[PDB]
Amino acid sequence: VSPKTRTSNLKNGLTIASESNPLVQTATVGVWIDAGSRNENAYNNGTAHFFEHLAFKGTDKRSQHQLELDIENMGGHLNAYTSRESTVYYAKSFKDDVPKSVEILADILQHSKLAESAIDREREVITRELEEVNKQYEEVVFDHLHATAFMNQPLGRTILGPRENIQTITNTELRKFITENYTADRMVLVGAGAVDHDALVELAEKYFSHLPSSQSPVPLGTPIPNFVGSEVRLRDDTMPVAHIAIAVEGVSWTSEDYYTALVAQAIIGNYDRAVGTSRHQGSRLSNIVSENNLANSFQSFSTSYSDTGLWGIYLTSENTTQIDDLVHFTLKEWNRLSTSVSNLQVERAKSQLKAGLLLSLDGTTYVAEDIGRQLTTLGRRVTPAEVEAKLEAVTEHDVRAWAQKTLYDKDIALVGLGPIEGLYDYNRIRNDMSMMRW
Amino acid sequence: WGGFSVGNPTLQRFFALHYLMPFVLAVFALLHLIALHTAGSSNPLGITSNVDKLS
Ligand code: HEM
Repeated sequence: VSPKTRTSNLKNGLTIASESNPLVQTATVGVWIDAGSRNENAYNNGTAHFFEHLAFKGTDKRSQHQLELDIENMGGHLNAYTSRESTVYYAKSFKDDVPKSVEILADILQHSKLAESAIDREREVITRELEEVNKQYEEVVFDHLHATAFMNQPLGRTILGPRENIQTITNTELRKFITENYTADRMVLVGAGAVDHDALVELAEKYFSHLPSSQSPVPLGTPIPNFVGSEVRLRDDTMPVAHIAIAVEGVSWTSEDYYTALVAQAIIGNYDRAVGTSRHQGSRLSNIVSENNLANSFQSFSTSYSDTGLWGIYLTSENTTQIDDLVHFTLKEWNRLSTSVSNLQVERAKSQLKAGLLLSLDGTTYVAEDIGRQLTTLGRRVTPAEVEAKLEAVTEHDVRAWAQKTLYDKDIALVGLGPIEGLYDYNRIRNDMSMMRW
Repeated sequence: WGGFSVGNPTLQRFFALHYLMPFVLAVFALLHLIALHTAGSSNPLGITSNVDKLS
């Protein structure tokens, strides 16, 4: 039984949430923000990512060089990432270096220079990032997947933004973005590891007390997405490996089917030929794929957002004449979530998940990420007892009922990259979303 | 004719051959499709379709 997550508020509405571990000597403190690329419009798309670069480019006090030195002297490191719905800025340090790290984070968030000279310098760095993501095939695939599934909607935009915006982002629009979005009621200060909650609340009162509150404070993790069944083909015959993602509209964080979708995802599961145990996994798809050498890997996913999600699978394969078989067998395993699954598969997946959801949290950064994600999506940290109860409530009837309304005979979004000549057209893929025998 | 003019022998032989010939015709129809399958169908532009195939 893990220690209790303590939670306090300030007057402005900043949440402080902490989970102490007296067995470790490091601590991860940081700020989780319920804001991301989705908060931009089409004209300033890319701003949130642009800001993340400038946050480390110097503040009103410390210059770029002083900032570097201050963190070097702390001994740990700082890290940040911007997603579609969430921004994180954290600092991993030693136990007694926590007041330094909180102070630096408070500085870079509230008091950043955003000097025209630095805007102009990063404008090239970010322009170069546009031509080098091209190599990270999984990210290429998932960014096209969002672009097509949520065609012309805010979730469909990339985080980097178009080349055109990168050239026209001003310090004005950067400042406007962080003034509108980085408000106290949307922020959580999180500490995990060797942190005292009461110490962290004092540091919050010292550094984050003059944060703006929004005019209309909605609860944390408050949002209409209209999924488009569609496909993007990025054929490249010179690549040896095909990367394919197939997804349907999935579930939001607060859906009543959130756990049912996780159990269904666990019934299909993951596979990787390079891992020794993967040839012996219980999943039917795993057995088909491994016995027939259909793929190097596959990974089931169930991504959630505040008001929608994508549920599906990501496949990689060198077997370019049997891509059809790989896709066929994958979608026939999905069909069986509607037609055939019983207590046998459901209870096995629940067993595997009850541990999996706890196992994931194995370091201070993972714990901090879990507290931060849960607080900014659900408004609370859900105790393992509650999670165990929600998983236990999933029956085989729930899985079949969910699959029949979410997967069965539904439109898919499909992205293929690489040697995908063998991937059939949209209709033949989408026809595998049902079984004529049922 | 099987005789000196068109008559009964000719009619009976035309019946047997008229029954047979459609089966021969079906075999040749199949042969020309098997022969075609090496190049595939041509298309109205006259160019290769190897770049863009549909089931
Ligand atoms: C019983 C008579 C026949 C049947 C059932 C038949 C059936 C077919 C079929 C199904 C195809 C492929 C689809 C199409 O292109 O329409 C085809 C292609 C072709 N047939 Fe026929 N056919 C017959 C007679 C003929 C005759 C009399 C010729 C030539 C004098 C011919 C020459 C061809 C050729 C050259 C093609 C390839 C055309 C292409 O796709 O570019 N067929 N036939």
